[PDB]
Amino acid sequence: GEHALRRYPSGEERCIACKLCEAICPALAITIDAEERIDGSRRTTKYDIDMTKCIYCGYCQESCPVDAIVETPNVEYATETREELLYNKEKLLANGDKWELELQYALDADAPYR
Amino acid sequence: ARQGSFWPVTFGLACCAVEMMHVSAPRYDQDRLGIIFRASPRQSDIMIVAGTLTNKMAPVLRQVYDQMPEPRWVISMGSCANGGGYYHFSYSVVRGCDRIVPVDVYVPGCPPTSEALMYGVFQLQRKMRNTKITRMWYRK
Amino acid sequence: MNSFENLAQDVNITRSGKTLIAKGTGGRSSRTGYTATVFGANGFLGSYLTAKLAKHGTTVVVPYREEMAKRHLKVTGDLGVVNFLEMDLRNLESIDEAVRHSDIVVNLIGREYETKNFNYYDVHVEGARRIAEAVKKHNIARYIHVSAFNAEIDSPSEFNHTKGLGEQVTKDIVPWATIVRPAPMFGREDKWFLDRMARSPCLVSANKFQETSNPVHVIDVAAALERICFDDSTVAQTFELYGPQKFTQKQIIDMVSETLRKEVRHIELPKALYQAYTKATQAIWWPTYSPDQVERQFLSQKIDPSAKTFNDLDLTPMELPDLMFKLIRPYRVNVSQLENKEKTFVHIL
Amino acid sequence: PSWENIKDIRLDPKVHVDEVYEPIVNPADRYLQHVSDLHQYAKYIMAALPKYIQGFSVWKDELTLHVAPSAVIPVTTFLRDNTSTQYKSIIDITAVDYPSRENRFEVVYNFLSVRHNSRIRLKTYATEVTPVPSITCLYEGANWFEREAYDMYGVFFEGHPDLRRIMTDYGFEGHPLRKDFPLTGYTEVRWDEEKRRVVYEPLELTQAFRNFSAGSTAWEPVGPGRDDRPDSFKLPTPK
Amino acid sequence: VPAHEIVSGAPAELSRNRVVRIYQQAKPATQSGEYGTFAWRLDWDIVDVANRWENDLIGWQSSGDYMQATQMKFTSKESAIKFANKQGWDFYIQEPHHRKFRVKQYANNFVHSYGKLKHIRTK
Amino acid sequence: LPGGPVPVFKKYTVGSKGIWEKLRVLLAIAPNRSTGNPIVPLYRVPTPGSRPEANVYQDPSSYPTNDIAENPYWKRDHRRAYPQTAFFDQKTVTGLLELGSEATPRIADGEAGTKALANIANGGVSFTQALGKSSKDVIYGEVLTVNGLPPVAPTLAPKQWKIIEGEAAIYPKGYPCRTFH
Amino acid sequence: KSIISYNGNTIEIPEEYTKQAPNRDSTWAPAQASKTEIYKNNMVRFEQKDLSKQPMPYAGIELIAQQPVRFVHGNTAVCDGANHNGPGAQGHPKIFINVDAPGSHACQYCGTRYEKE
Amino acid sequence: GVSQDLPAGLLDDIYMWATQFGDRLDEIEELLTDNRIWKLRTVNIGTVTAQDALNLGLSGPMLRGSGIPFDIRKNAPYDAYDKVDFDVPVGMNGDCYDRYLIRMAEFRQSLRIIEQCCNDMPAGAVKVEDFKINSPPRNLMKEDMEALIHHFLLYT
Amino acid sequence: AIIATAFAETVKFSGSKQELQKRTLALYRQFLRGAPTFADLYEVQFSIPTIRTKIRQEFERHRFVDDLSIQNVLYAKGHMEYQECINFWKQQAQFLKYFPEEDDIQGRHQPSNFVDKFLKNRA
Amino acid sequence: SSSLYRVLRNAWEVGPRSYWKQLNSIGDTKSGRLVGTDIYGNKFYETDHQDEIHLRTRYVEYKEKDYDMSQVEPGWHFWLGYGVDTAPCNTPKEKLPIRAYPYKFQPNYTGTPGAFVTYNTLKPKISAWEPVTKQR
Ligand SMILES: NC(=O)C1=CN([C@@H]2O[C@H](COP(=O)(O)OP(=O)(O)OC[C@H]3O[C@@H](n4cnc5c(N)ncnc54)[C@H](OP(=O)(O)O)[C@@H]3O)[C@@H](O)[C@H]2O)C=CC1
Ligand code: SF4
Ligand code: SF4
Ligand code: SF4
Ligand SMILES: [Zn+2]
Repeated sequence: GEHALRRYPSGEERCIACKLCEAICPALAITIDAEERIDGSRRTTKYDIDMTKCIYCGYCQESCPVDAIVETPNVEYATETREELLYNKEKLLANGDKWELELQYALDADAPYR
Repeated sequence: ARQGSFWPVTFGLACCAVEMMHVSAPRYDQDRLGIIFRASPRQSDIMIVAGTLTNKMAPVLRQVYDQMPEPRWVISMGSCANGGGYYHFSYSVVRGCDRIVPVDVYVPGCPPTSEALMYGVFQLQRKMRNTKITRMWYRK
Repeated sequence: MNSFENLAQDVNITRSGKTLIAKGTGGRSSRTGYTATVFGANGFLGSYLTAKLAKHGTTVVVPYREEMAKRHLKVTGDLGVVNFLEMDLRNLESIDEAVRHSDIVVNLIGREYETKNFNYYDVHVEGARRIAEAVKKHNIARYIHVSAFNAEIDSPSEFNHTKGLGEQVTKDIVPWATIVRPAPMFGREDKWFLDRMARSPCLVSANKFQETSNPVHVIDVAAALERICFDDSTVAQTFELYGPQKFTQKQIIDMVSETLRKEVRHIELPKALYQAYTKATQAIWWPTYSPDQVERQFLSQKIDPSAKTFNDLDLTPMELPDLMFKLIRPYRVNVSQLENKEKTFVHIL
Repeated sequence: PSWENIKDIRLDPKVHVDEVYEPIVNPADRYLQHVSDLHQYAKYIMAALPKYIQGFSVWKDELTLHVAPSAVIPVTTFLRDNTSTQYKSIIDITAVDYPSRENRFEVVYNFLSVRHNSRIRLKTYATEVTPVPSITCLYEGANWFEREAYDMYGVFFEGHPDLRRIMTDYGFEGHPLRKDFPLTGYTEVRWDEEKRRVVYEPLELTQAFRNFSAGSTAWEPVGPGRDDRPDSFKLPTPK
Repeated sequence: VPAHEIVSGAPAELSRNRVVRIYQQAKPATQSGEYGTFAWRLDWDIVDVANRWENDLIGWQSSGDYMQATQMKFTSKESAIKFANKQGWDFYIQEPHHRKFRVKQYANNFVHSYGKLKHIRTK
Repeated sequence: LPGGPVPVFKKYTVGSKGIWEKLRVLLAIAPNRSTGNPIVPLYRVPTPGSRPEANVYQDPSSYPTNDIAENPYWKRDHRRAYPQTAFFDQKTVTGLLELGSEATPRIADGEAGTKALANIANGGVSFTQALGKSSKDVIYGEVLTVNGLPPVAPTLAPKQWKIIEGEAAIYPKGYPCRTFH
Repeated sequence: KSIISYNGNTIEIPEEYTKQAPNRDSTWAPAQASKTEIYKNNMVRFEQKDLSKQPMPYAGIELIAQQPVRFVHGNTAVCDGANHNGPGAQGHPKIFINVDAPGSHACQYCGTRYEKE
Repeated sequence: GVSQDLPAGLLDDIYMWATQFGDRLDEIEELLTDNRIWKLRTVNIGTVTAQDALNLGLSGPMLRGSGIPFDIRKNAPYDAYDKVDFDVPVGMNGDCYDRYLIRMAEFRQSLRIIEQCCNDMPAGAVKVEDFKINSPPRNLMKEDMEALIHHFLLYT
Repeated sequence: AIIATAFAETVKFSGSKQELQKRTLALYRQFLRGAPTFADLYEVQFSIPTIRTKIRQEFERHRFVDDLSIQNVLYAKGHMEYQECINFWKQQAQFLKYFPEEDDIQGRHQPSNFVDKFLKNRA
Repeated sequence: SSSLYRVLRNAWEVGPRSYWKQLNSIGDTKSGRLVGTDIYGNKFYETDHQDEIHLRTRYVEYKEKDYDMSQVEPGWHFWLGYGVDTAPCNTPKEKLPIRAYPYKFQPNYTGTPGAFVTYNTLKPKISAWEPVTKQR
């Protein structure tokens, strides 16, 4: 359904900016800029998905080695503007916040089969 | 009255049209909501662009939208119908029906789940709760 | 490829000090840099104006009154260009709020009939006083105010009286306002000029139609208005926008009837009975012909010679007879060699 | 005999292997005898029409005859009419451009004899302006295909009733499936409010196309590989 | 030479305003493979105003130039020139640069220095 | 006859119970018809997100490929062992008609045989001249079949049809559709 | 509070919405685009809108600094990032960190600092 | 090959569906096959002669509507359809009614396939053997240096 | 597709230039007779002689073309455009592709010299 | 089933006040067993009864007159859609994910002024010069 950027236990963003979700996306929905932050750790400055050209193939979830972006089973998020349907880094971190209890249930049953 | 009777024109043309025929199916019924496909735009309240929009159909999509009587809405079903979609960088495609028709509810999903299309319908009916056609004339 | 036709240049600086680098080629997905607030953008003139304005990517700020009309503006700009926000004329926070980020701002708030909420004094000079007081407070470059033709304070018609009063009050508050005065405006589904003559059961008046006014096409008024909007030569100047040749109403109705090929009705009953009839029809919710619009059937096109025409901003307005055929097309109704040629086809199978 | 007393499927002994054994074998090995039969058949077809068959190629149970464009109509009739061939059904015909060749387009014809259960390919060539003749007098179903190969490729079919565009826009200037035509194309469509019609404009995107072909491998990823040629149809070494 | 620019459906502005370049791709300094350095690429020089610009909204790289993504591969140099002037285009051609052959020996690494050593190898 | 009618208690459907079953055996066209609804405790219990089998699952593999030590990958790759297109000109078929074959070479004096190959390799003889010079035994051995007949258009696995006629057919007699097996 | 919107006009937003997150005031990247620049750039469309129902999701650079530092007796400190209640392969690929220099060395996937003792 | 393995308990479920679908399709067959309205509306409509069905390039149910016994999964078989036993319906008159009657029986033959493949399903790998054309499992690529290289290259 | 469309012509390639000249002559006659049909059919604003002078001008574009083969592809494309326009398959929004400059003046500030092109760097 | 006896007996079991509330809520009359309640406040029920079709067993009773599908909590959303057998009341603490921050739950605010707005997460790509003059 909609997209979510998960977090580690004890709160760390999980997206190491490896650009693999961008390179595989068959409809070019992902756009990322990445910079080395103050810690010297590799993180994304900008993460972004256009949900008007996403096609829900799940390659972005299959490709990530850290398993940072996933697909939550929410389909009930229909909007009234296009601007609302463009998801930056902050909307997706809030989704991966909100659905984390549920994504536990999804990846407890999926992760052997992946 | 505008909610409990709710008549779309069955414009759906591609992948997302079968997913609309699952809203006509006996598991997720639309008759139980008041929804029926009057298949002529002269009688439909609303339109559903459910599928792609090529450059050969953009005047046809507008001529179907031009005809419907004046309390009219439109919901955009699918990801090919808002912002091009899977075919965004193609020579013969319109990058969403936002360019052609003024759309009120966007339903996202490439096959946007019959759950999610019905949720877009409930969102449009909520927009019909606060239309305020008679309070507006009092100039609120 | 596309091109920025409205701009003289790439890099434009405002009068307030903001620096505006226009990006890219012309067209939908490009951005000019300007932020514009069009009041009354659901109106007849305002729809063409913000069509032309969001065509090149100027960010249009639309304060709307009702939620159901404004939908037809969202198609005319790119994603992110046109921004709708609700506004009543009574709440000063919303007028304060709509013009806050605008590089230019125009109002076209003008209502021909009195309401239960607003008289002519409420919409034409007090609403303009509120908007112009906001524009003075926020230091907005290029406030432009549209007012009617024949807008003077000495006139007995209330409409024209309070338009002249609205012009004087927006001259007092903001000295740098361009004030623009267009002629009668014919367009597609217009207000009272051609849409009224194409469908009217009776077409009743006073004056025996002999008032003189010339009509201007509305894409011409919107083009002239946007060509005002961007050059700084037109600061604190009053503009007359009148068409090429002067008409009378019976001449216009003969021109409409010769293209319809139908005889439009004519009544011409006296003025006082007509006035009492309009007084009777004021008590009904849908917009009816005004009773002070009876007084404007006598007042003709009085042009100020101390003003600037289409000739200044390099435009030639299109004439009414060349464009009558297109706007009157839907109400149009529609020997022996055929019968010598139809004796070879088959008609019964 | 009730629906509550029905047995459940979920508790029963299910089959369990400790370990699965699958032998490994080249899937090209199963073709080899039929690929030799296909060689001998094609050598006969070349010996039957020497005026019209320039070459052939057998890949792996896939036969392709290599024929000049002025030689299209005499070969196809043979493939329809000879009892040994009987390639009745047209399957799909199309074009492929190689811009490095002088004759830019090649035109491929696929046939299927439903009698003999066999497929065949026929390849010819055509430049942008010079034609290739149409086989639609032979086949009633070919012409739509020919006409599709018109609109994407601009290849002509001389002797064709109803040659015009299909499956593109009516006022479309260009031929899409062609290497000089860009992906997003030349024009775009919006609804002009002024003119109250859609207008066709030059192209402009809100996100530019980023191809990721720049960044392919710099090591030659596959080898030359072996051959399926039988010992009968390669030239003898002397001594 | 036949002139096919009027029958391809390409606009006039592409043939009269845009200059194109034939080039063989250089061997990358990063990795030691040479596989992408055989085919002659055809690629268009960019337009000053039309290339790319940052979106106000998000930061999307939006373009007005449409040939920026197209790029062709050819077998030979002559085929690229023939096609480029057959389609009516103004081209510049860039000559490739190979490395100079210099004979290497491993036994060069430790030859006897009669005078000053003037170097210390390390391996 | 193996796939024939089975009664409705082997069909996993909610059915009916009690006196209402005796009612619907009377009021029916065929009594062994389900009602379409799946049985709630049987159909999809436990739900796919809560399965005891997901805890024990492990990646499958076959033995000569998951083997830790006996295979090298180059023995068992077949992407790199792809075969090539056997592209044959008209002149190499003249070579095969006049030089011969590697199965049956008609070439003596190999040092002169290379020169005998070379003029065909340059285009000495023609293909029609190669067919005319060729003996009747060569034409009937390698161009034609050994009986003198043209070679049949080859198929990989031939299919022999067998029409099923009787009570094992899918439609009985009088319907215009037949089953062909 | 009052930031200048390109015209001398002051715009006024609450102080709880100028923070990058309610963990951290300032920016953690050289191109992070601080919130005051964001509300300065497009305030045209924060009009008539609630700021509180915007996401604002807990910056992670501060939630990792408050985690303790693990101590390893050996030379090499090995890391998964995995849970061990979860039936499967979660977390990041296993990497092995040399802890020899003074200080605590961080995991480049998870940021958990390891120190030799 | 295949994306990933079946879920844990689907094979016992496709049987439970098939047992009732065999009756759910007899019922749709009742009000169409021997309707006189549905018959009369579809009797000599759309008639295709067998020699014209080949020149037009027609195949599948329209070529097998018209008499010619040809289908690829029997004639040139692939993907383990040789190991699975079924029959084929082929009409005799080229009409829309024999194109109808052969669709109604390919339901039957397909349900026969589903049963014979539920019974005879073996164990083993579901994707191809090697990690140079499709990806390693996520158990392996988080442990294996070779498989992380292959995973990172099959997607970029 | 036994029978063809109404105003169709089997495409046929002429080896002489004078036969091609006769066919383009007949084709100009066919466009020119059908211009009142186009003005009625697409509900255009302007007069029939503007369609007729558009037809003349589009033949004025390709007058000095030498190559007979290119004249042949150009003739076949023109007859296809005629068959689309006369049968009413093209719509009024693609019929008015042919008239981009008549329908509206695009705006002020048309750049002609180097300076007006420079101030907007060609837009 | 669609019988009158089922709606009659469920109306008797649930009681008349909650019957009137479920009738203004849904068309059906349902008797469940209170599996749990939501952090937003939404009671959920599961049905024992024999005459229930598949996908009828579990349901929500909302709190507001204006209800959404987006108003149900994430861990409960997967259970109402029959993804998990065990409700998030009865799951162990091992399958509770560890967090280092508080939870918020914004449902959906489309049309509401609290709708999401998108923006640039990063600053413009190429910086300009801040001018300083020089006395020569
Ligand atoms: N013949 C003509 O058309 C002439 C018109 N003009 C002037 O041009 C301007 C627009 O002309 P035109 O397009 O024809 O008519 P309009 O329909 O545009 O006039 C009304 C416009 O202003 C809005 N409006 C009216 N009253 C209010 C109010 N209290 N508060 C907020 N908005 C209000 C309307 O909102 P909403 O859209 O919801 O209705 C509408 O947008 C007017 O100022 C008019 O005086 C000049 C001379 C002649
Ligand atoms: S979400 Fe995954 S694939 Fe995407 S950049 Fe982050 S780690 Fe890489
Ligand atoms: S689901 Fe597919 S299209 Fe969407 S972001 Fe992931 S890979 Fe791209
Ligand atoms: S939105 Fe998706 S399913 Fe629908 S037509 Fe487009 S690609 Fe197909
Ligand atoms: Zn780690």
